[PDB]
Amino acid sequence: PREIITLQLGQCGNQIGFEFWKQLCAEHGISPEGIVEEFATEGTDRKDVFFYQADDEHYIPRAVLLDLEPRVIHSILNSPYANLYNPENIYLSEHGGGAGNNWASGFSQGEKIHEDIFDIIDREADGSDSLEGFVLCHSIAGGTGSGLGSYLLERLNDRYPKKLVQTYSVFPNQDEMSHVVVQPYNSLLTLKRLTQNADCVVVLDNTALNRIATDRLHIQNPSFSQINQLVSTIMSASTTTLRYPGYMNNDLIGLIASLIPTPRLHFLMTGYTPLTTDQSVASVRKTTVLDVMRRLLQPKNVMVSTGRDRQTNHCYIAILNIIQGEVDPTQVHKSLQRIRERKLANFIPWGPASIQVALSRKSPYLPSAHRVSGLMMANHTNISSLFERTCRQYDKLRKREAFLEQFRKEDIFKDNFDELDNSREIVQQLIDEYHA
Amino acid sequence: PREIITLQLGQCGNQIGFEFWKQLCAEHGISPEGIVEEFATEGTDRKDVFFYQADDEHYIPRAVLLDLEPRVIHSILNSPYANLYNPENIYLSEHGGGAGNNWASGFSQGEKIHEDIFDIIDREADGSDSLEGFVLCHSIAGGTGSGLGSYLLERLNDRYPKKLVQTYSVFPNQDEMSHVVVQPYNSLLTLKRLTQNADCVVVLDNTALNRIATDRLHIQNPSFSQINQLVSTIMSASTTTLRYPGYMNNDLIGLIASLIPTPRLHFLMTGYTPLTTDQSVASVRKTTVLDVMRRLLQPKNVMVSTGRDRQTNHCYIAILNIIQGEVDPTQVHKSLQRIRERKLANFIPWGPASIQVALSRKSPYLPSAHRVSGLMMANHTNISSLFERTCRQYDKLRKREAFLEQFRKEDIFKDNFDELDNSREIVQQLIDEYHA
Amino acid sequence: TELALSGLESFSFDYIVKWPLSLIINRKALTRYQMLFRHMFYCKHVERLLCNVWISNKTKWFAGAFTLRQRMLNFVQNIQYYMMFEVMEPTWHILEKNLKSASNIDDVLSHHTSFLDNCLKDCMLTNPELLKIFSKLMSVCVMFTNCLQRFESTINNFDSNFSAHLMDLLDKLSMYSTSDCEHSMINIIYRLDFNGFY
Amino acid sequence: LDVLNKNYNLLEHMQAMRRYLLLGQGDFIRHLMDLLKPELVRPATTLYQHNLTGILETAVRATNAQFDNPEILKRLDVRLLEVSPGDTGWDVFSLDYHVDGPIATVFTRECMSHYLRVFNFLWRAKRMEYILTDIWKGHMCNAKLLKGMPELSGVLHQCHILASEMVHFIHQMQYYITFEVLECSWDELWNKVLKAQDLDHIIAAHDVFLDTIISRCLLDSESRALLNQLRAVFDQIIEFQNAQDALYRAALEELQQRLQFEERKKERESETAAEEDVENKRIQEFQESIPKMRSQLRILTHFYQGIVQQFLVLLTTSTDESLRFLSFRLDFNEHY
Repeated sequence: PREIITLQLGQCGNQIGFEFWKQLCAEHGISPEGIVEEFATEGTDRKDVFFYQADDEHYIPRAVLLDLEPRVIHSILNSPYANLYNPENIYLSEHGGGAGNNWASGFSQGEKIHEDIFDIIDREADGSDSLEGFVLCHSIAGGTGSGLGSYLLERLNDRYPKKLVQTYSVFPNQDEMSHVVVQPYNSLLTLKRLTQNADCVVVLDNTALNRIATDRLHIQNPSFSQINQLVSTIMSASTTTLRYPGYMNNDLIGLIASLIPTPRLHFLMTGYTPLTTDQSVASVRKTTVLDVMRRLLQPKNVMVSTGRDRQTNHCYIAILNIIQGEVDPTQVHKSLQRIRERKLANFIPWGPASIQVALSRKSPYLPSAHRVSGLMMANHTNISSLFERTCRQYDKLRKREAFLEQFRKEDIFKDNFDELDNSREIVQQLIDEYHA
Repeated sequence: PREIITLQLGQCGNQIGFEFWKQLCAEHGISPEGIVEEFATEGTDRKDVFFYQADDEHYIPRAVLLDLEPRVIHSILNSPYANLYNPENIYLSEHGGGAGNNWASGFSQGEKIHEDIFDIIDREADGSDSLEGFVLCHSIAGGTGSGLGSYLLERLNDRYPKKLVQTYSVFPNQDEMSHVVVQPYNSLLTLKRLTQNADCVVVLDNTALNRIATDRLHIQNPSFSQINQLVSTIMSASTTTLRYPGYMNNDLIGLIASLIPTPRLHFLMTGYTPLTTDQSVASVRKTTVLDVMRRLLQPKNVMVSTGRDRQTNHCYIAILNIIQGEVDPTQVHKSLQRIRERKLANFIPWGPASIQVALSRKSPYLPSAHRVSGLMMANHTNISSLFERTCRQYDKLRKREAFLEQFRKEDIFKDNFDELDNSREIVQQLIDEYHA
Repeated sequence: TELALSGLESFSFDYIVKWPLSLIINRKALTRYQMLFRHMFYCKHVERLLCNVWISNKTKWFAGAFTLRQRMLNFVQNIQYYMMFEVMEPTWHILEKNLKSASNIDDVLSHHTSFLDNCLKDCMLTNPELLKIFSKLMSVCVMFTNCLQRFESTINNFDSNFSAHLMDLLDKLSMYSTSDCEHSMINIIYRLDFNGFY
Repeated sequence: LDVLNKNYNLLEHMQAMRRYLLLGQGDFIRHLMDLLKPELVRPATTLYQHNLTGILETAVRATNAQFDNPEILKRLDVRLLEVSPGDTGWDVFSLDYHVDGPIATVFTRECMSHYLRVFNFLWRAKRMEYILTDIWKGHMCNAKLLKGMPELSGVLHQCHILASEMVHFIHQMQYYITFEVLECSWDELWNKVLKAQDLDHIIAAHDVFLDTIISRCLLDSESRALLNQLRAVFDQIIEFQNAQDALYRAALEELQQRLQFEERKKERESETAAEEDVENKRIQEFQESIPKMRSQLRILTHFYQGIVQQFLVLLTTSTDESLRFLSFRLDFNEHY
């Protein structure tokens, strides 16, 4: 019916998808090894849209996880949520990889394991006779997720041409350049494949993570154990129309169709306010829907590093405001009434704009059926500031003679560096041209 | 909506803003790590005007704290109110700074950390699509708060031109000149930026603090632990129309608009009477509002060192008298009846004057819903006596050959000393000219 | 009553109420409420735009242009606190007598409707020519926004225009001093003799 | 109210009919309408009935594992018209809620006869949502396969913008007019039936319910200005669709012969003037078919500009009912 195959790949893409499947059992009322609660069918009306359909009421995840590093998968099998995963769909015990840290490693390893990489991931494709598409849950940081992920964006474009492609990709961190220095090279090589060899992306910045991780979360030493908490909730938040029973844009080709203006303009800004557990003691007094979307357009919950004074000459075109759970829908048109009076979104002068609001009932659970949740999927034309940030860090590195002799020994014979530079400037010029 | 970003900066500006946020939880009925009381929404009708809006009913403070000295921030994390602060909005653990004691240190450090200082403080700007403005909660004493604070008064004037700027700045102490000697230099350099690169200030004298700290408080050895008690109450007192539900001048651009006569005349005199805890046993007999504003215009609660015999040729133009909590509003027009009979405020002979009184209900708390509170925001033209005090201590120091060779080695090539002297005399001449 | 609005908008609020609560808050009483909401929103509508213009200007002929605005703003901040306060003290007095007396329902109905007639007469204060000076006050708001879009002869045209409503303010103050010594006029004298000692 | 709850659950059938004829739940009707489309593209025949009951029973099984327990699938059937077999076939299919005994006490002949009228507009609303889903996937299908030609790169680019103007304007209008009438009527009837205590007040709340909603959905004697513009956008949305794959197909097949002729260039060296003449013929057919798609686009956007202007004025004239609510909504969509 609407079966999606997630493509978890890389050192960071496997960990953000590990707790994504772990989030799904707590809201479906199911255990990874059994069914102890009856809340799975009376409370939740649809479960076989991301999981594989049941053979013994065991909803297998439709997931594949490949990585060169064996460290990310050795921290999985000792956890009690790995018995839900199957040891025959992806790998058996003692799976390995390369050495290995290179973008050209996984780019060259795709055609030497070409027979095996297109054998076991295609067995899940013909399980349903109407496949939705493929989401590449991969990474941009490092050479593991960026090297091999650029290969599958090409060969799955023609072997599966009538399928939706759209990824929840995480952006790397640009604070210092000591541990990694190959960061401007492997990022722009995948970013070219994300626009012409891929339809849509969902950007997730790393410098904007610790802006939120010290905002309300109150940590002193930033660890990697907090990167899975902001990411796994908004992943399950994006499929609330798709997993839980909704009516309009209840498919993944429903939501993405109403937000993309044009190809190579698909970078969607994400926002999510409620992350604090001591808000729970004051949501008993009928906290309404009239105050939760006034702060979405206000740049506080954003996960995109952008300029603060560059929003006057930029214009919103498509903005999504997803409320979940208890909505009190007699005032949801009242919340959309107050949008035109502030004009917090700058509107495009050539065409109409749209503020789309939708709702779906959440899990039968006490932290879910009590507190209001707001998921934002914006589309603003100030996203070229990240593309100006990455390009200015790209041409400055090529004048310092950095990784021009250390990178072209394997499988690179011609200069494909300006092939990425002009196509990035094509994106940056067509964005500003789009508001005439 | 009406979100203000506080800019806590310097050795003294960070400590006066630390208990300012600590004062706000005791009156909102909230804990810095949880919500244990239900008094936050039924008693207080508005909370998201200085805090960040909630994600889990955890009202994050919209605060940034930068200082060269790491001593002020190491006395924060062991206190149990630091978990409300976030370790990703400003800094993570082990943040440092300079060596360091110079006005030219922070003035030169602003353009070498120019990329990072305009990156994470702008993430809170786009959280709300209608930003109120910026308050620079900085210091004039020392070279830490005065050196770096003069840089942000220039670059935020054009990058954010449509925002209100107004600061609660503390004046340094002029008793002896042994420990610090650079006090006339770094003060006048920031005082030029406070008039043309800044709209309004709120003056807070240091020699007038120990006038009050030995008046009713009865201390023998003056410590720095008392400087946060007079300052944090009047900060929360100034936003009682803004935090608590009021009607008129309920914004920060409401109060400051009705008091400023002209640019470069914005120095507001502050007054606050009730600071004694043994007054509580006799406020049970209906202590009225008719006696609390007779002592505001009487020079007893003032925090400005001014001349006592210089008030006959000077005239009040704008005077604010803020009552809080229990007001008994059937006699608040009766209190304003008695103002014209005494004429304790000298009125300007060229134009009208105004005695503005306003009220707002206080916190649902027993020391707050019982005792009358009076906050004064005066504007009197005897404020040039401080400007005559600072200028006479400025030209006397330049004839003693003090810090003319020890100050111009770094980033100073021309004599900008008379650039501060004439602009200060422009303020002092236009004040006396303003009453024709 | 038989008067019209003082702007362009036909906007107002109406409260929906049914039996037996319609016996005490009447549909005729909603029309008495509908007149006071139009007056109080319009001077609040003025206070918003004027305050925004002042903040924009904040962010000599320009010192005199700030001098007319601060004089006119402090005039309109004081008068509208007076309207807010001297509505509010009949509000606490009308609250207390429903607590002091209440033993009949047609009494507390007629107690409430006689209160709205006091509020209606306080907003029928702008009947003969005051609604013309509030619109002449509004035409020099929009004439000052026509030069907000332009950034001096324009400033002395404003000094001529801001002295024009000053002489009409004393005309409205002269109209405030004329009746047979009734209480609402005595109310409007001490509030405007408050405006006299300034 | 004991008799209502002990057997033949009447209040539950009031909610169960909203998921099918009012289309309150989408995962049912979308897993229908995916499978239902390969039968509706052809004209209806005399064998049209026997397979759609099997298309029905497979699709209510693929979405349910617990809906076998109530008696709802036996009280819902399919409804076809007497229309001649020379039609498109899309307008024949409709679902109806069947009644047999005491459920037919609260449901008369006059109730489901109006439910056929509320279904046909809402089926056509979901018809426009799913055939335009096909052309949106058709935007992303042909564009990935034609990369290699520098002319046709910017040719599809402005076509995708002017198609997106019709996509976003249909979306913020069609999603909002049905969800609002869903909102005012679900919260009017379902909360009232358990606070009134009768049989005749259950139906008195019901027989005012089911004619409030259709008068806000489609049908009124004064609503002739409504459907005349909602059908003028309903045939323009077909005219915009069939002209696209009349020109996308001409854009894609002509590029397939270009790539296989490139493969013949390397094999002739391992195993020429006329070969250049056939390439110049390809470029000329590439040249002709670009203003062929342009000129049809200039005719299409002039029709859509005439539709969007006529949709405003012809919605603002009827006789003083809740049309001030309807005239509030369409100017909010085009400007914001």
